[PDB]
Amino acid sequence: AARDLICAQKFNGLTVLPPLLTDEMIAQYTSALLAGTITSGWTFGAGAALQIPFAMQMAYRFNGIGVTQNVLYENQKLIANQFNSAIGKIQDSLSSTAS
Amino acid sequence: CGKGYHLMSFPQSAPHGVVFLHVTYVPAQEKNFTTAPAICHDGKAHFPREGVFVSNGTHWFVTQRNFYEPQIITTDNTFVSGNCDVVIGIVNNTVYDPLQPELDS
Ligand SMILES: *[C@@H]1O[C@H](CO)[C@@H](O)[C@H](O)[C@H]1NC(C)=O
Ligand SMILES: *[C@@H]1O[C@H](CO)[C@@H](O)[C@H](O)[C@H]1NC(C)=O
Repeated sequence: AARDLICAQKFNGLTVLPPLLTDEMIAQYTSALLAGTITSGWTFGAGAALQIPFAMQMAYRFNGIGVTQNVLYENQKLIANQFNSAIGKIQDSLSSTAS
Repeated sequence: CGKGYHLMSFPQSAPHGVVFLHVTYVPAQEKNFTTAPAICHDGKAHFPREGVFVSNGTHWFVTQRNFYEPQIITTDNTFVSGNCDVVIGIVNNTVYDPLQPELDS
């Protein structure tokens, strides 16, 4: 075709180095962090990862903000549906707007 | 302030800088357990005040989260909210009332 900009930059002595960590290693780190915070709660960031059920971790996280834990256990389907709708709206927000 | 659960920190001097000695709390030896979110006793649902419900295989105990010391499930360390047909995963266990034997004398 024609002369590219990057070929001119390479021919004039300007070189772009590649990063040390690939995208696959970044994705592996992100997946490990997600799995740790999903299964073990916050205990994996302070030593050994201690497993817990997720509803009981959710009860602790409501307890930390000042709401008693019986609010979650009596309404757990509503928190589940609200979380599902909230994480589903991020998909429709990111699939259309590019700003 | 360091890695772990923070307790203190001790500053130290250095050439062109400062050195901190963070003191932290690290849990060491864990063992695995069976747990339930709540206790159905006498048609009422019991939730712990602080801590967690654990089972050693036969009985049900209450203990704190960051350490393992088992205690008997009591009315003093539990509170009642609703009936045992809404909470998912509720089990059956007796609840000790300290007021009844002090009444019966
Ligand atoms: C407890 O049980 C789980 C499930 O089998 C097992 O993976 C784990 O090694 C056991 N021990 C501890 C200390 O968690
Ligand atoms: C707990 O007791 C109630 C009535 O006493 C009974 O209906 C229920 O099935 C019991 N729970 C289990 C897990 O068996």
